[PDB]
Amino acid sequence: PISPIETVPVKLKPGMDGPKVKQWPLTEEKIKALVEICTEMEKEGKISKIGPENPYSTPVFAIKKKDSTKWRKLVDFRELNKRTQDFWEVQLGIPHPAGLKKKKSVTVLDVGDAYFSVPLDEDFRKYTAFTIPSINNETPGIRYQYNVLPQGWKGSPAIFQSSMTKILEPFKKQNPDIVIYQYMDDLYVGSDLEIGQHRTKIEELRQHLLRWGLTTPDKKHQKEPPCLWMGYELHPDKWTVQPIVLPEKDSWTVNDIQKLVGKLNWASQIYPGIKVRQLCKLLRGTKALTEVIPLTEEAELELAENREILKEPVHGVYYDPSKDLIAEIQKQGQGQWTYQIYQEPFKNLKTGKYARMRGAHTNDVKQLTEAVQKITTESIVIWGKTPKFKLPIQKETWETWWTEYWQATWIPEWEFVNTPPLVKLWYQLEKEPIVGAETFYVDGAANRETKLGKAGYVTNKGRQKVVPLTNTTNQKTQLQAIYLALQDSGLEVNIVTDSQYALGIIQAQPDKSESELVNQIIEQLIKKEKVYLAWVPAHKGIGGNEQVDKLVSAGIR
Amino acid sequence: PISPIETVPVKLKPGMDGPKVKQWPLTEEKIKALVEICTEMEKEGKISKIGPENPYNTPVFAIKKKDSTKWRKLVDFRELNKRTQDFWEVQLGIPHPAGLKKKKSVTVLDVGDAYFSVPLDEDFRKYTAFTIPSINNETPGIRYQYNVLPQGWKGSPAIFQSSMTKILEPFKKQNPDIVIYQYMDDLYVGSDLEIGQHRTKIEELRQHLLRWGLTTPDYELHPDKWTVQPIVLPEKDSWTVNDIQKLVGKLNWASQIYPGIKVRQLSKLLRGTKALTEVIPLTEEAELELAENREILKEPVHGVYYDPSKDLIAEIQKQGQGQWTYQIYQEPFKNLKTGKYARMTNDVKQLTEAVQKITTESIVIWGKTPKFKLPIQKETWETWWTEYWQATWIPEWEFVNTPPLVKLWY
Ligand SMILES: Cc1ccnc(SC(F)(F)c2nc3ccccc3o2)n1
Ligand SMILES: [Ca+2]
Repeated sequence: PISPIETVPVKLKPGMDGPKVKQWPLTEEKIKALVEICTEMEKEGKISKIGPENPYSTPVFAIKKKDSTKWRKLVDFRELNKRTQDFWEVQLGIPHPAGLKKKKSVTVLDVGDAYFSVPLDEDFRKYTAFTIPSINNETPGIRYQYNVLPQGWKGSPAIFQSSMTKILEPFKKQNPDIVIYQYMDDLYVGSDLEIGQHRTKIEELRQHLLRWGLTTPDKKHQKEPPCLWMGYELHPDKWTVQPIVLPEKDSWTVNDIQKLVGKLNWASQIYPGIKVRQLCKLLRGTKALTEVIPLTEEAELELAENREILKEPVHGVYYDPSKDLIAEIQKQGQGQWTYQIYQEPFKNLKTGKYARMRGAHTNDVKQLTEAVQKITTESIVIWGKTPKFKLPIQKETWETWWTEYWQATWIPEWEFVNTPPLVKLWYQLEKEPIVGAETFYVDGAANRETKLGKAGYVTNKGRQKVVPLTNTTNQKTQLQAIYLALQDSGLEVNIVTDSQYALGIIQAQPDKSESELVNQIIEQLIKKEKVYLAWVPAHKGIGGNEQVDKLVSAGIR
Repeated sequence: PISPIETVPVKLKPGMDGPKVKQWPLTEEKIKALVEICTEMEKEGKISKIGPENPYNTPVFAIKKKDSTKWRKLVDFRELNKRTQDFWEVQLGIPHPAGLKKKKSVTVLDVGDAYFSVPLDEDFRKYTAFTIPSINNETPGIRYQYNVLPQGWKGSPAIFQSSMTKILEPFKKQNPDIVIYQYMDDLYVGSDLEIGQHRTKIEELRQHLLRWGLTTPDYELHPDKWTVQPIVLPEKDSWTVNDIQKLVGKLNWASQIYPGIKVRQLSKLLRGTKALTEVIPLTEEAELELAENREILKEPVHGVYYDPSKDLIAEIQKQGQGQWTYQIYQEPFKNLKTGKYARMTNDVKQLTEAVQKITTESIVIWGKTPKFKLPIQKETWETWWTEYWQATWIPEWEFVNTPPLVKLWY
């Protein structure tokens, strides 16, 4: 049928005319198919024959597509699409099953020939004009235009959706407690009615749907007990991911490894513990798609640790809006994190992992916070409120850092939970200069042409040293001078640098880095009992800083 | 005596398309408040439901009026503004009185509800589109456009200017020394009257408005109490090598900005290669330098002027223990104004309050809002900022995950 629904006004892009693409010639077979199909279509109101009064044409063709040995009719709308106004949305978000509230019953209804069931504008139909061609383009083609939404036209998903929403409103208003999710061609209908009365209510819906043009060619409410949707398996009362056979090979191509990671990444939203860093490590420096990568020892451990977790199935529960959400986070691996969200203890609505990147250098307190933050956004989207957090960090560990740290932050209400490892500060820089500690005027200098660097220091105790360096920037010779001070210093030490840059990095109390000079420094910093870091400005001829420059830039520049 | 008025033609900037901004995820209670607000707005003919043939979007937020008293709907027209506002504030701008900052008292009145009277140009309405999202993307989401002038939007006061002139004229005639400035949904009212009596004049002004569509409007700023005197140079600061070194760095930097910073008597005193904790073999001619230097830091940066054709930008540093420092400049460190905000908890609560307070100063001062550099994670600000926002505008913001030793100087 065709919906009695009011049509959506559509217009071409500003100052642009409809498409006038010349129809290429088709094989007899394909023509015959086209004529047959169009006839059926013309009969059902979908299509309409038209004069040569209409300019405009958009090529048609036909083939065996989706094994269609009954023949399918295609329209290349490229040209019309470039010429049709953008529409809203297209669609741009989908629900996460962990947000669904538990139902007694849900059924799928597939809409018949959805697009073909919705009227096209009319002031616009003219542009959708197409031409079934003559045997050897000798004679005029049969010219039609669309009266309904065509298959590959820019606006068919948006208008259908729009049309379906309107259509559904009166039924939703008369049935305020029934849940309908529209996804493309399908409707999922969820209720808390008893098996028999739910079936009644579907039939009513089907009836409302027929009144509006839309057949649900599924009589007796078709479906099948477990809904499969967007990589999930959904039941009225629980949910999961669907397959996840991890193959059994000695040889993994890069390709295999990608697929595998994607799969594990998918699983990890309901399987707590899933871990993939060693598998991702195998992927560094992409070495061709078809190529085998020997699994490291560290990877084989993970792959098995993973098969372990996927041994038996797990299901998420659904959301009771009356209870709080709780988010638990656990440190697991290096920059890696895992989390569970749940309402009654250990019935996960869902699960996840976080493995950040938010800088060259960072620390656990930061990264736990960014994870907390990602979960907070995820919660608002999924459940429309924020979870109460449980965290492997002492209240004082967090307050110390964040009250000290220069950036601002805020997290939802939370508690400490003892799920080792805990987040701590491996070292605290000192706030004041240390009485009776050797003060180390460290300085660097690189030539930027030759790259020849001198990194050294001078001390208040008279001690000095300059060691030569080679493939360095002015910047590394700062970090090398500072590190050089940390090696040759006792347990307590003051360090004066003139590097804005180097001071920047260390002041943020990192515990990890994508620089090697830096992981080194952090090692030193942990071993020390007291480190004070102070900043003076370059070549201003300062006491202490002057002298290191006399013998750093001599061999420097 | 009951039908609509006649509409000003409105063009988007030369070959520019409307806003297609993603709506941010919102809390259930806020969604609720939002459909409830919009249901009225629709019944009152202010907004209409739109179809899919409108590809435009502009985010919407709900905020509390004071705290749990009511919800207000807030529309983020920053993008729509940008695409309307190289060409307005020109064809139909509103000049800014210099005298406003010199008044003893400026009171901010929200005259936003007035705009809902004037109809919006038919061919411009599509650009005002916004979406009420659903939780978990379970539902497509309620879409609307505007029929009357919208409050978030810089074209509104521009169109409405004429009515505001007529509305306001009698009042101004009767008090020619009151300074009234319109910026978006608010009027800024400035006068050198004593505080009560100022307020009486505000009330009187409120009645002139009330006759024309303003449902009992609206504060208090005292601009001539807005102080500069920042960059501080310690007092028992003439003891250690570390003190002096820090002090020298503070001055070294200040001499970027401020013409006259001496510093040399000070570079001595250090002379050697001393331990950080040694007290000093000098404190004489240098103390005079320190004196002089300090006194130039009390006063305005001599070299620097406001250029009306340039974005004001504002930096904020977290000083900790509830203190925040901030700078307004058009090019880094040519500071137009520097300041403080303190609450003596949260961090983002205070920050949003800081931003708001700064924006208002900037408005009363220059008739623009600054582009803010915010010392926070983007994600965190996005999540939380509407929780404390109370104003009707939104300034532009960057996030600055760095801060140099800039925090120290300030
Ligand atoms: C399967 C299930 C369990 C609990 N409540 C529901 S409600 C729903 F059917 F509308 C619905 N079906 C959906 C399919 C995909 C995404 C969201 C859905 O909501 N559904
Ligand atoms: Ca240096």
